[PDB]
Amino acid sequence: NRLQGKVAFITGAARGQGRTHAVRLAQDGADIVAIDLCRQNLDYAQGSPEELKETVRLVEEQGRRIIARQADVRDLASLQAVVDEALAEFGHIDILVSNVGISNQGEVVSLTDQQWSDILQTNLIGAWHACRAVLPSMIERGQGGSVIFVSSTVGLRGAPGQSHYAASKHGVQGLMLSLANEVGRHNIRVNSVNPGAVNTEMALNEKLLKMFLPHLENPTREDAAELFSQLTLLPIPWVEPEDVSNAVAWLASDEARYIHGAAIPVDGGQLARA
Amino acid sequence: NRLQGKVAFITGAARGQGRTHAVRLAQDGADIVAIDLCRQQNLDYAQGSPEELKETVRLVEEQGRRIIARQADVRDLASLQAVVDEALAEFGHIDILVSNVGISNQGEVVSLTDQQWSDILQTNLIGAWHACRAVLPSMIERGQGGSVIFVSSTVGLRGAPGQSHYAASKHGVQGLMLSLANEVGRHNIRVNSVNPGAVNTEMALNEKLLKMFLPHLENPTREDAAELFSQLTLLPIPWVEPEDVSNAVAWLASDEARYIHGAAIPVDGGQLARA
Amino acid sequence: NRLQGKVAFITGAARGQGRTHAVRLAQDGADIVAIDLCRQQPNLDYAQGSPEELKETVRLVEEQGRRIIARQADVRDLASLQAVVDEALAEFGHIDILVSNVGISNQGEVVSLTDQQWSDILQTNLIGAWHACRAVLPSMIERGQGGSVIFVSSTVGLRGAPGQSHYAASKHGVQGLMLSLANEVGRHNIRVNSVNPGAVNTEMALNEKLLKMFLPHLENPTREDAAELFSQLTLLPIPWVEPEDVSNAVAWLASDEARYIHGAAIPVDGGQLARA
Amino acid sequence: NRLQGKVAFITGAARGQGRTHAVRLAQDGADIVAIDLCRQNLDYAQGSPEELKETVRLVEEQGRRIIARQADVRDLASLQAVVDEALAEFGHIDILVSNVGISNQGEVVSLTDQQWSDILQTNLIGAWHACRAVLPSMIERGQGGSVIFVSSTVGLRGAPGQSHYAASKHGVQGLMLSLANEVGRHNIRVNSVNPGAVNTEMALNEKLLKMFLPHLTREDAAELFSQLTLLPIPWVEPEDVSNAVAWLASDEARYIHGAAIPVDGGQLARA
Ligand code: NA
Ligand code: NA
Ligand code: NA
Ligand code: NA
Repeated sequence: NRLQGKVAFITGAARGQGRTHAVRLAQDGADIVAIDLCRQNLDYAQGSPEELKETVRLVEEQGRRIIARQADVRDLASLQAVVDEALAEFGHIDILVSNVGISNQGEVVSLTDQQWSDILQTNLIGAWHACRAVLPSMIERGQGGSVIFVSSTVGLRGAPGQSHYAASKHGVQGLMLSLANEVGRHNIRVNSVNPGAVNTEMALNEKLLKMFLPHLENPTREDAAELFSQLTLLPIPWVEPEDVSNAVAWLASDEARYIHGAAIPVDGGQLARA
Repeated sequence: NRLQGKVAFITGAARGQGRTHAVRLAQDGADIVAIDLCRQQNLDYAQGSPEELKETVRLVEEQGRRIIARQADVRDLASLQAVVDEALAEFGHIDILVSNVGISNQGEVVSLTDQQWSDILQTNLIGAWHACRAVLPSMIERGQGGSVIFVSSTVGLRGAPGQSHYAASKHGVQGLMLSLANEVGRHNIRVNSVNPGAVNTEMALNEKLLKMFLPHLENPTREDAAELFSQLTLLPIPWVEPEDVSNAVAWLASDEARYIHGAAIPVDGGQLARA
Repeated sequence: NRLQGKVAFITGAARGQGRTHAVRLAQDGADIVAIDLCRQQPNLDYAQGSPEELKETVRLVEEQGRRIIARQADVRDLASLQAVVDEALAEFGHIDILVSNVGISNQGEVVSLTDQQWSDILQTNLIGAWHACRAVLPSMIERGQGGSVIFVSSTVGLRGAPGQSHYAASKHGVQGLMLSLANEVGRHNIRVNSVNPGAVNTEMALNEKLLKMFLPHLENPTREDAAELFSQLTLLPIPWVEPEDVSNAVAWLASDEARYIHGAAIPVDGGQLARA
Repeated sequence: NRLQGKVAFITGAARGQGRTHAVRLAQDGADIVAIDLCRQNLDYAQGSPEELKETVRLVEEQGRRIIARQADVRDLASLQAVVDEALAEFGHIDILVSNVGISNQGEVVSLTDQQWSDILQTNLIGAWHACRAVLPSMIERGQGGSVIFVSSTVGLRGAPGQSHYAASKHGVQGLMLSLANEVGRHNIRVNSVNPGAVNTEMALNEKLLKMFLPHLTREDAAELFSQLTLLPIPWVEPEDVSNAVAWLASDEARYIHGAAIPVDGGQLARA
């Protein structure tokens, strides 16, 4: 197991991308600390308690140990509570996966204070909170570790109709680079993965599709494939959550021990498109 | 007279960088709408006062320009809308928006507080968006294009240990900049950032900030500051001046720069290029 | 009069972007050293600089009230450039601003490009740019007044370009040269930057052979067909920038207004690089 | 065995970075086509025919096949001859590792025409030659593939005293991005790995160290270079670069395209 004896803390783990992170790192021998708000302003399906229970089953199916808790990344104390439990049961946290957050839509002149507040609190402040909660024990344990920020192509380019979301993931990259300069010295590697279109309910939701395809009354998954296929260079409409999780699992492994300060696009060429 | 007939809306205009924006654009013919909070805040440097805003007004009127200056809070959309409405009533149009510097304070990732993150984002990122929200509808409707210049920082393009919230906030401004550039380019509204490194201002050279970089020194001086920051620049300078930032702003606003769009221009004597 | 008293050395000055740089820096009060190969190269399918076109650049600069030394020269040949610099220095005493111009291009996919295309494009665009630096810089260091080096690059110095990988490699190379040079001569108060135009209104950027690559469904593409293509690439409502626009950026970088801009690559592209 | 059934063509494979790539891919089950000029203006030990035999020995010890040939990346025909032999023997080439090239020193005013010609010819034109030689079969087979340029942190930042080397590796990035746009549609993935200081003769030789430490060993190297990394290391190992290359060629990284991955312990991110 490439991650044998490691413990990975994963946010948004009830479903989607966060679930795939837990199973994939579990596959590599990592025990898991999993949190999700487990509650449904956002126009797609989010995690539930039943879905977190499935994440648990799936990780336990791989022969691993898991602590799964309802928690709120927007709330430091809520995270510290779970970190404290993990540490009492597992002794250490070696890998932090600050997963993907939330998004909704609108133009600069049309966005609301509520939309800015929500997106920053969840996507930026929440990523910082996970860091603030986990790093003290990681620094104290003295064995190094990994902080992987699950960001986005919109952390590295503009996104019309999504300026708040792009501002938030740009902010995550600023956090990442700043963190890399603080905790490098401790052998704590800090990197981002930057997916483009991904096969999830969050990335492919009808509301978002309508913004890009305002002429269509009910845009379908086929319509989405036709839109997003033009953005990738590879013959694909989007990557899978597993492709993002594979990158995360590699960064956490000794194979990638000296990778630090990187933003790795997982996008089939979107960011390289001429 | 490169900006004759234009009106520029400038934030943090009471002193320092914002003041120099106001004076420089006025020198080129722009009339001015200037706001500042005019309150000394959680920060460890001198900030703008009402008396300093009055002096900004004297300096602009001495260039033969018109100015509307008001106390306003960029953190509060309704407060900015009130000023924009007055400006549009008096001046008819706002052609240039300069979203100026914001605020900072210090701390490592593990030691920063919620208050620090909240405050820095609210002023530096939300505040910048509020100025855009407040100003763009009239600029779009007026139909003659215009300019949005975000005054950011080298830490919107690189990390800053001990300043992760600040760097996050300025990265966020770059993200806002690039997105807006895709939304309003079509209206011939040009959107760019200027990205100063170390600048000669009370905000960039304040003692608490200097002590972060120089923790062994008991009372780091301006001369200690020169010796530190000089190592960062490639040009033989300790830092740029506020005037150098304001020149870049005034160039972007002119017809000489009419098709520059989506650009982040470092005004840093080479800091970002340093090998 | 923002450049009064300055001497600008400009490559590829016969027509197109080179001419506009000469004229625009002249307008700002700089005297001009202008070089162009002045030969129609058969490996390039667009009108290039000719002696007659250099004579008209001379006429336009003198009409602004400026002096100009205009010479046929090959940037691919170090000795050729050193001879023009030595003449410049004998007549004017100093060279303050080096404008390393846009160079040349032709088309081909990675699997289809020839050794000749690679050798040609790098010789003129990259080695040539270094030649200009190699030849002008010793005097500019010795004289101890600082100066400006301004590379005229491209959006394809900052992104990939399908069908033009040698051209995009050459301008990426120019960026690497710029940044390295920035680290060497910064201490001398010599500022080093690039300007990076997108689609610009010249024969090099809009010639029919190039358009055909981009519009393979069109038998004989026109300037209208070019406008309709390139307009989709800019965020501003224009088909391309004008070479005057590139020159205004050059002229500003050379001025005291931009005295501390160093190590920058400024896109002049109506938002092409920022497009989502 | 992540690379089972694949054939990797590796340039500069006699020693150093090149050799570790061969062995690392062989470890993942790839067969290998290895070339090196095998010949000594460069102030460090370069590959020899004896070092190529040892690369063969180490790859064979993994139970793989290898075709190892003296060839010159500066000469397209020389490369086409080796590609044609590999195709006659293996039937296909799936992975191209355009590995690391050469360097020497000089400021912009002090470099020679010969210095620029040699560095561009080996580093940039050589890299293009490899692509030119390998891609037609790779496209025609219609199975996709991987092109991995071994580049440098100096393809992404400036390098005082090394402007020609930095120009060459910036150039590699341009070729990479351009190529990514041409052959993506064929499911041919194109990326770069960008190491900083690496533990090799080329990265660490005394002539180069002198340029960086003009007031003056390995220990001298490590004390200087340690300042550049954020992690507590003096440099990466060649094995670290080879690990990145091997991951990118695997199904684990199947959709990573147009990326430049720094392998530098934080050098590019340093504030
Ligand atoms: Na596609
Ligand atoms: Na300096
Ligand atoms: Na357009
Ligand atoms: Na280090």
